[PDB]
Amino acid sequence: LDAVRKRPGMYIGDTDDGTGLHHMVFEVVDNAIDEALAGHCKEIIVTIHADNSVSVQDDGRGIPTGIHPEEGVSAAEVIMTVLGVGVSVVNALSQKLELVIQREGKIHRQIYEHGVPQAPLAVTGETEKTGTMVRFWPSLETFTNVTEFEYEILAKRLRELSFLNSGVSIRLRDKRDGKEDHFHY
Amino acid sequence: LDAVRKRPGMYIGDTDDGTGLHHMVFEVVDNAIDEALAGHCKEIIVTIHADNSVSVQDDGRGIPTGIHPEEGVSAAEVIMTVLGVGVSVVNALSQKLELVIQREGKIHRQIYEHGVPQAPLAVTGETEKTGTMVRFWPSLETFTNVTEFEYEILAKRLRELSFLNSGVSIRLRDKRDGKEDHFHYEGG
Ligand SMILES: COC(=O)/C=C/c1ccc(O)cc1
Ligand SMILES: COC(=O)/C=C/c1ccc(O)cc1
Ligand SMILES: Nc1nc2ccccc2[nH]1
Repeated sequence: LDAVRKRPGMYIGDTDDGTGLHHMVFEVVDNAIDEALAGHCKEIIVTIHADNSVSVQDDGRGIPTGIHPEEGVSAAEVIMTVLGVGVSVVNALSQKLELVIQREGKIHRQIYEHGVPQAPLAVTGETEKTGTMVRFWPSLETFTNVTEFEYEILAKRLRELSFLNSGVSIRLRDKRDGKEDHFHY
Repeated sequence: LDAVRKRPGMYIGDTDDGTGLHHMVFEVVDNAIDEALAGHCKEIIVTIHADNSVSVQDDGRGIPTGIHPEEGVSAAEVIMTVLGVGVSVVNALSQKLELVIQREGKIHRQIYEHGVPQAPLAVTGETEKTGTMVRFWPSLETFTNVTEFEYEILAKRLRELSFLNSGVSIRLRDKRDGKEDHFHYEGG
């Protein structure tokens, strides 16, 4: 991930005019949408939190949690730390990243800072649901000038996605001012 | 560098009792002494700055600055970012690291934050001297509880080291209070 950290613009887009910032959301969304396709109901929820983080929940099968045979860590971790641009890029450029995977009756959690895992992916409880949730706080060492999520920028792109991913429900919620939308084609 | 960041303890030692913190200094010093040893006048200057960074200056030949054939960046950057424990470990666990290399008539400068280079190594100017200066600000996200350098721990070690390195002048300066020491042993 150091290659992403040293030239973030080359991976995510302009880091000063809001371009890169928004592309962080879109990259997570692309992954989430593909999760939703493969598991009944087929809905994602994109939230702009008051603290300027964005979360993206899917009702998919859950990113795989088992130990990757070659890397020695969970498969989810491999995905978050090893170089569509990939979610590893978002993680690398995030001051904090929270990951919650619901899979095979189990809740798994892991926290990252600037792409470094704080601990291994751990089972924290039981659940009847499946899905993946990623909340990230964009690093303010990378993202300058435009540092706040703009609702309409996210809305425009998600609208386009709904048409292209038919049957996938896309919800957008803004906790700063209560704005919400529901794209479903 | 991510392997270090992931488990800092395994590389630098204990990040909570001051051991690791001071080990950062010693690792740099070891490299500096190796540099000073290859030159003739042989001097190193260790300074504790008032912002709790430490700088180490040597009058060696300067860390090589040419682009590394396979890595695609200057040799200095390869040394600072590709993993005693290696200076790359110090860089990784430093919130800021300033690198100044005087070599082949030219001053070279680069800044790192948490091991990440802010720009490629750049020729900023000219010089008649040679040497390598590294100044680092320990990461307070890594180093907890003991976060300030204790002059006495540095002095004791630098005094011991001076006996093992004949001809090498080691100066210790604390800009917080003005304390200075000069350890120079001529043996051999
Ligand atoms: C298993 O396939 C993958 O790489 C999935 C990645 C992924 C899924 C959801 C998300 O919010 C971010 C990343
Ligand atoms: C080939 O040299 C190396 O690997 C490292 C050299 C070096 C590191 C720190 C310092 O203050 C001076 C020199
Ligand atoms: N890799 C890395 N980059 C960082 C930037 C700020 C704080 C901690 C960090 N760790």
